Amino acid sequence: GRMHAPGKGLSQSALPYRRSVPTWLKLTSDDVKEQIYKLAKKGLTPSQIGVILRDSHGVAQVRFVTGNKILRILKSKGLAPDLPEDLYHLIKKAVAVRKHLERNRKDKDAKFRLILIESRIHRLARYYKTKRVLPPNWKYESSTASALV
Amino acid sequence: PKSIYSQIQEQRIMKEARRRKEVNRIKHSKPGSVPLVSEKKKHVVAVVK
Amino acid sequence: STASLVKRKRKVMDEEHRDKVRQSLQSALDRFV
Amino acid sequence: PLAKDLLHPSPEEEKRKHKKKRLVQSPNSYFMDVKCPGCYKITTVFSHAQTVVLCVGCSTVLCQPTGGKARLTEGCSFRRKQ
Amino acid sequence: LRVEVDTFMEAYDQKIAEEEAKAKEEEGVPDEEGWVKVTRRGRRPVLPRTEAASLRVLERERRKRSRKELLNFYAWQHRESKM
RNA sequence: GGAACUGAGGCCAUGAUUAAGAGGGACGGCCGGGGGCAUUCGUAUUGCGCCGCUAGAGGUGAAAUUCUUGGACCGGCGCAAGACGGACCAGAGCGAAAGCAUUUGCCAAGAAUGUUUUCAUUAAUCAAGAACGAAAGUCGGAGGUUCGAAGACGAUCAGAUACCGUCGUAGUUCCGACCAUAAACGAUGCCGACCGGCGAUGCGGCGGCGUUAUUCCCAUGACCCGCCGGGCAGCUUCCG
Ligand SMILES: [Mg+2]
Ligand SMILES: [Mg+2]
Ligand SMILES: [Mg+2]
Ligand SMILES: [Mg+2]
Ligand SMILES: [Mg+2]
Ligand SMILES: [Mg+2]
Ligand SMILES: [Mg+2]
Ligand SMILES: [Mg+2]
Ligand SMILES: [Mg+2]
Ligand SMILES: [Mg+2]
Ligand SMILES: [Mg+2]
Ligand SMILES: [Mg+2]
Ligand SMILES: [Mg+2]
Ligand SMILES: [Mg+2]
Ligand SMILES: [Mg+2]
Ligand SMILES: [Zn+2]
Repeated sequence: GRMHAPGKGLSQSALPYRRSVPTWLKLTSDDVKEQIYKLAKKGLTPSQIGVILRDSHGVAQVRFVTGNKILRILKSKGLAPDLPEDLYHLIKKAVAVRKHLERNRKDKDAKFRLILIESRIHRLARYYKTKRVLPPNWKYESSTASALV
Repeated sequence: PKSIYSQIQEQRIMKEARRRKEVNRIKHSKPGSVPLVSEKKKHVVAVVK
Repeated sequence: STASLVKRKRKVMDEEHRDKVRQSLQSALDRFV
Repeated sequence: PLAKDLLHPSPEEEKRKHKKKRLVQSPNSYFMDVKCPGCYKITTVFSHAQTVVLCVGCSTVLCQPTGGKARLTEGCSFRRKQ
Repeated sequence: LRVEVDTFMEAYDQKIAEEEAKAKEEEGVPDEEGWVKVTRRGRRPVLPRTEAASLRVLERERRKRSRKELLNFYAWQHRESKM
C-alpha cells in the first residue's frame, strides 16, 4: 500500500511484451532526440516530455526507439536538471504548504500534512546521498527551501 | 458424504448464476449479436484434422 | 447488540424487495401537445 | 468452484481480467489515426490522451482529455492502427 | 393562411424524418479503408465543432502553463539566469 | 587548387540488465458533513416599543414560592442580541485518530480510478524522540440568549414506586496559553503471501438492445444490462 496513506491501489501502467518499434512509426532515433532537446529548452520535465511524445507523435516508449532513457539523453547533451525531479517536486509542495500555513495558524490539518511531506524529503535525500547524486552535506531547511527551488 | 454433498449444492448455485447473467445479456442486446452453442460441442476447442 | 440485528434484517429485506419490483414490471401545433 | 486450466486460459477469460492479473501483462490502450475535418491530414493520437491534440496542418482541436479516454471532436474519422 | 402553414410544416417534418433515418443507418459502419465517423448518436460524449467549445478547451490548457512550464528546473536555467 | 601522411589543444559526458499484481514522483477527468479564512440565509428563543382585550397566568401526584386592574397570560406589527444548523439524514460519505452537516467565494491538501509518462530498490517494523488528541477543568482577555454543577427559597403523595417547582452562581459561546485523560472497543499489533460461493452498495473506468432530456454561456446527463479495480457493509458456507 501507500507509504503513509492507509489505502492500497493497483492503478499503474502495464508495458507490452513486445519491445520492438511498430512499423508505422516513421520517426528515426535521431528525429526523436531533437524533439526531446526542443521541449527541454522550453522548460519541461522528463516526465512531461514523455507524455507529449506519446499523445501526439506516437512514441509509446522512447527507450525502445532510441535505446536510452529520457533523463540519460538529456544528461549526455548537457541539459541535466539541477535537482532530481521527484525530490524537486516534493520541496515545491512543502514550500506551498508552509506559505499557506503562515497565514492560517489554526489549520491543524495542514500542520500534520507538512510533517508527512518532510518525512518523504528526508527519506529521498538519504537515498540520493548514498548514490552520490547529492553532496554529503546537502540539508533541507525551511528557509533554504524557497531558494532551493 | 457431506464433502460430496456440499460441492453438489455449490456447483448448482454457480451454474444457475451464470444462466441468469446470460439471459440478461441476450435481452439487452441485438437479437443476432449472441451466438448460440450446443452444450455438447461447447467443450470442443478445435479439430485439427 | 440488537441494533445490528435490525440493521442486518433491513438490509436483507431491501434485497428481496428489489426482486419483487423487478418481477412486477414484467396539426402544426400537434408537436407541442 | 469451476475447473479452469491455469496454463490455457480461453480468449474470453483473459480479455475480461485486469491487465495486471493476466498470465502475461498487456495494456488495453492503443494508437489510432484520426483525420481532421476541414483539412484531411492524418494525425496519430493515443487513445487515453492526457493533452489536447491539435492538427498539425491547421491547429484545430482534435480531442480533449477526460478521465479514461480522450473524447474526439465532431466530424473527424478514426482508425485503429497495427 | 392555415393551409400554407400546415402544408409547409408537413413537408418540413418529412425531410427531417428522412435525415434521422439515414443518419441511424450510417451510424457506426466503417467504410472502405475502415474509417469510422464520429457523431453525437453514439454512447460516448463528443466535443462539439463550435467556436465556443474550442475557446473553452484551449483556455483551460493555457491556465495550466504556469505549473507545467518551469523556470528553475534545469541547470542551464540557473546559469544564464545569473547573467 | 588538389590529395596522402601525420602533431598537439578547448568544452561537455562518463552507465551491468529489467521495469516487481514493491515503493516514490508526475500527468488527466472526477469525487467527499476532510481542513482554514471570509460571506450569507432560516425559523425558534430572549429582551424591548406600540396596539387590542380583560382576570387570571405559571407549576405539580397535590400544591406552594413567583408574576398580575400602574393590565400579567393570549392575539398583531416592528426592532435588537446571543446561540443553533430540524425534516431531507442512509448503518451512506470523508479524515491518522479525536471527529465532521445552511448559501456563495477564496487558500492549501487528499483517497481511489485511468496511464504503452518518469526514477530505479529509494523498502518493512520500530526502543529514543516529535506532532495531534472528545468531554470536563486551570490562566489572561471579549461577551452572555438558552441551559445549567453550586447556593437561596417553596414543597416533600404514592411508596421496593426514590430527587420535583421558582430564581439561577461557575460554566455552556469566542480569541490566545495550558492540561493529555474516556467502555478514546472489534473489550482483538503492523507489513507480506496463500486460502469458497452469492448478490447488493459508494466512487472511478470500459462495452451496450432500448427509454428519457438536451446544451450561446453553463453543460454533455437520468434509468436499464454485462465487466474490471480499490472501499463501506451483508447472506451463506468446506476444511481448519
Ligand atoms: Mg494511480
Ligand atoms: Mg456508458
Ligand atoms: Mg512497476
Ligand atoms: Mg472537489
Ligand atoms: Mg470537499
Ligand atoms: Mg398593553
Ligand atoms: Mg406579545
Ligand atoms: Mg438543513
Ligand atoms: Mg476540550
Ligand atoms: Mg471549556
Ligand atoms: Mg475565563
Ligand atoms: Mg467515541
Ligand atoms: Mg483497544
Ligand atoms: Mg466514495
Ligand atoms: Mg459507476
Ligand atoms: Zn486540420
